[PDB]
Amino acid sequence: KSVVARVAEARPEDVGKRIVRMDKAERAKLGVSVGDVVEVKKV
Amino acid sequence: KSVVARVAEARPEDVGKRIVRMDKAERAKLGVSVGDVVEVKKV
Repeated sequence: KSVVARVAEARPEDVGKRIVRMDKAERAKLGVSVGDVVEVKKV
Repeated sequence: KSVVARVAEARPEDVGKRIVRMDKAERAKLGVSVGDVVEVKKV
């Protein structure tokens, strides 16, 4: 499965880090673990 | 276009919120604004 989510601004500490933060329930839905590579696209 | 990134844990204020935090570089490359809906797919 893939997951839909709403765009929020990154906290300033995370600037330029090439990450997406997602909580454990959304990671489980996507079947990802921390550090996995995801792809993000406009709907 | 696509933003490819590494999954990281949700910040504690964001647990449950169904959001994906994205810095201005990423949001610009996607062409999305805060509150816009995106799809996250595992690679």
